[PDB]
Amino acid sequence: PKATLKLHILIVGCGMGGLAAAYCLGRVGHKVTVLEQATTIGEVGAGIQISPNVSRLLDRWGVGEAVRKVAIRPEGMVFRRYTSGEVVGYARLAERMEAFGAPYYHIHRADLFNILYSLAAPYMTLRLGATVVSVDTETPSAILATGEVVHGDLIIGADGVKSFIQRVVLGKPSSAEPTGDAVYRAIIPTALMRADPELRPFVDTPEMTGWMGPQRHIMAYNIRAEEYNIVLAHPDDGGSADKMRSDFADFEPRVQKLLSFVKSTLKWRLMDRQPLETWVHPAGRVTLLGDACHAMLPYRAQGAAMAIEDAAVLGVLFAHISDIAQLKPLLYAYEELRLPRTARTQGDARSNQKTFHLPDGPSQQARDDNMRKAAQVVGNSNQWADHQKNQEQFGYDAEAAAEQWWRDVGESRIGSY
Amino acid sequence: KATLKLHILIVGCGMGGLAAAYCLGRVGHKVTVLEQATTIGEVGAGIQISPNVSRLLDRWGVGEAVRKVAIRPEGMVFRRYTSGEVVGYARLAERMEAFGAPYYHIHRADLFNILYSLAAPYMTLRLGATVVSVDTETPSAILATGEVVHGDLIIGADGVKSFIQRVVLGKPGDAVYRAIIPTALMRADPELRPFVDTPEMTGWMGPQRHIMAYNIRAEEYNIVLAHPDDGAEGSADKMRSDFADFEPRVQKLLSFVKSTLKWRLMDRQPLETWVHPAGRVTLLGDACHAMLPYRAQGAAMAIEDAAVLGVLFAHISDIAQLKPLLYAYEELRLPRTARTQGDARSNQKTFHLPDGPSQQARDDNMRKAAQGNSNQWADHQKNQEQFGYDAEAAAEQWWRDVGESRIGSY
Ligand SMILES: Cc1cc2nc3c(=O)[nH]c(=O)nc-3n(C[C@H](O)[C@H](O)[C@H](O)COP(=O)(O)OP(=O)(O)OC[C@H]3O[C@@H](n4cnc5c(N)ncnc54)[C@H](O)[C@@H]3O)c2cc1C
Ligand SMILES: Cc1cc2nc3c(=O)[nH]c(=O)nc-3n(C[C@H](O)[C@H](O)[C@H](O)COP(=O)(O)OP(=O)(O)OC[C@H]3O[C@@H](n4cnc5c(N)ncnc54)[C@H](O)[C@@H]3O)c2cc1C
Ligand SMILES: [Cl-]
Ligand SMILES: [Cl-]
Repeated sequence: PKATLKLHILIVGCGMGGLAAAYCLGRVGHKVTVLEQATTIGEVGAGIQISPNVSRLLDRWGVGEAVRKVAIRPEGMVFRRYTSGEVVGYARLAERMEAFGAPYYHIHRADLFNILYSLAAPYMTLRLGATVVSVDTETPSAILATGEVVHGDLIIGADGVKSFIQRVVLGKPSSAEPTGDAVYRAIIPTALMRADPELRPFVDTPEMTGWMGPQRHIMAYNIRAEEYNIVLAHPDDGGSADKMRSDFADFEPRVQKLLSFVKSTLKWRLMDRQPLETWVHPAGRVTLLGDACHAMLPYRAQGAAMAIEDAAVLGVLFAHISDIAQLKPLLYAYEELRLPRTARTQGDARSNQKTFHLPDGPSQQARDDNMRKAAQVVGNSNQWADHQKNQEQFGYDAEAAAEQWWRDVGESRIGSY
Repeated sequence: KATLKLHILIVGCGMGGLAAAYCLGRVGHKVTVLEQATTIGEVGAGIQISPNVSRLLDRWGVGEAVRKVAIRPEGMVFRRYTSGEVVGYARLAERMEAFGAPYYHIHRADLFNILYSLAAPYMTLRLGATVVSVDTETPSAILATGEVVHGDLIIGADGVKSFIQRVVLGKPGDAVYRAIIPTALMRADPELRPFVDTPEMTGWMGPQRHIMAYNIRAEEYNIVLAHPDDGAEGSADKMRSDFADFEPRVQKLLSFVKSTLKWRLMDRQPLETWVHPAGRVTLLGDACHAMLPYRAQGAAMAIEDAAVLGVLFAHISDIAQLKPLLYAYEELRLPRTARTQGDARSNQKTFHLPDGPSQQARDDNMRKAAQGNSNQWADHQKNQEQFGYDAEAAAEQWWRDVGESRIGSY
């Protein structure tokens, strides 16, 4: 599976999107340069959830063992009432998720980044301290803040929620905007939890726990043997750990204990964007991936999934390029394959903002009832207990989708050019 | 309360008998229970009590007592025999409380005592009273001593080897080991402690055999091992030998068993009728729908049987209505119990598959919680049908729709 025509591909951004794109495109014969503005690389000190649609790909790419060594395999997702901790919903993870062909893991962002870096490294010329400030959309070329011109055949903006390349693609200022929500992000020692009989079960029976309250919710889960991840969503108004404790003072007693263990916290503002009208610059030499085109509320835990899926689709499509005339149509095929899914996913995250943050009242009572009975789509419910939603999200195979597309459509539409 | 107060003879003081005595007594009928044993009580074993049952116990005012002694399991977990690999999960806990009452694990004796407390003020219990013959016309039950006991109606709650069933009908390969082990021994082993600390119904499935196990009290873990009966206190040695191929955690659990009850399981096709044609004798519980215990609903069906009898017989005002009421009882109960017996049969097959295509397909169905060859308790429809059922509501619905005008015409 190699491309007849080898491109020089410029990837702006060395987050997880960038890494995965460098691996996926490099391994099919393309030359890859990654231009990163920061003078270091790595992920922040926090947990991430990786669903089967992602871990299917990690397994396929030969890093399943590394994932398995560091990551935690939760048994279930448990939703609880803020004041008491009363369980109002369960969605089975574990073998219920493995039925889609790979596990549902909880992992430290740094461990995941390091694993992706191990795949990308031989495929990418990484340039750090390289801030793209302009683009020649015709050639194309990426122009650094120093004035250095970097020539290639194609530019991928994997440059995140403050993407410059999004601005290039749309030909004007354009941004993800604040949502009115922020999170505190914290890791605490599992050792402190194991020492308390009420908190030990949260370590010894790994689950994704969600406490839902008026305008606020907490998600918490083990991410390494020594570390438990906590994320607290709350109204953004503009003693960091102190203000967090204060903001969640009405949550149940076990929550108060967990928060008493937090020494410090990242404050993080949550951005969101309406879906873009296009991911392709009209001249057909620049496109986007990851948060640069589908930044979403994190309440569906699929943003990195979508970035990595985006990369996997690019890899499959661009293994088939044999002529420069096919480049622009391939970018539109990428957009066609990815825009609807990512937009739906952004949508489900927005639905969960509402569901998770309901004030006490009729809606909240109905939500809790739906969650107890695991209501099926055949202030709403537990998406992860819905078999159809699970099939659509977690049963998806990015590589298979793009190959199916090539066979059915791409071959006859692009394949002769 | 009933306009016409009957004298009702109940043969058997197992759980069916007790529930019938309570349900019939409280609506005005006089009740005599004839039990052949000179004591009453239950065997040393666990039972699972589903929402269809615990809804009724709650309604009858013993919910707090039940809650005090019961364990509330989180889930039901099915595992492969060789490895212990989890191949299926069905959520219990709040998933089951969505049907209006909890799914409990409880010691048979604790449940029996609670039923006894309900029935006791309503019944005259006669122990050492073995019914050996019946006058189906009068009717009367005649004891082994020759004493004749008169009443208006006889209910056979006299178990799997019911004599009254033989009266009513007018004509003449699996076993389990049952054990309890101390939770202390499990708590002491880091591999086994989770089974105590996270209460589940665990089922290990293998060729021709399966094990079910669950906590029933603070100190006690219930274990039941189904296996081919080649045809009673059993040998714990033979049990261990029969399950020597099961996963190492199971070997540990069985190494803790000091003794075992050996118990033969009988499965019966549904009866053609539960009413003697003269309309003075009927059946309840294992006396009419003894099933393989693989669906954990035998006592549920007996208690439901009783609850429907109570509702129907609150309405009797004339002796002419008695026979039609027994047929109404049968009409309301026979199809559900037969379906239930059927689900237990289907589980025999599912649980006992040899390794092969079927077993692989079963495991796939169980992982994904297919909505047979799967985990019935993870199926929403089957759950609604079995556990969402309210015996008293069904019978009142029936009264409103049909019974008032149909039994009104006697
Ligand atoms: C609280 C929270 C929880 C989340 N939980 C989950 C979850 O459980 N599961 C999940 O799948 N996703 C999750 N996500 C989403 C996930 O974090 C992101 O979608 C993903 O990390 C985005 O990766 P990316 O590579 O597109 O962007 P980024 O990680 O933003 O990387 C972009 C990179 O581009 C560089 N760059 C920017 N501009 C320039 C420029 N002009 N020149 C050069 N380089 C530039 C940046 O410096 C950065 O290194 C979560 C997000 C949040 C905030
Ligand atoms: C291994 C196993 C596990 C089970 N697990 C479950 C479970 O999880 N959930 C569930 O709901 N059910 C379960 N069951 C089923 C349940 O135990 C039975 O369905 C129920 O106990 C039957 O009650 P009964 O009162 O109809 O009959 P029995 O309990 O058999 O009582 C009949 C009584 O009548 C007496 N008697 C008999 N003949 C006469 C006579 N001629 N005169 C007077 N008295 C007489 C007997 O001595 C006895 O006392 C299980 C059964 C088994 C074997
Ligand atoms: Cl996300
Ligand atoms: Cl049973």
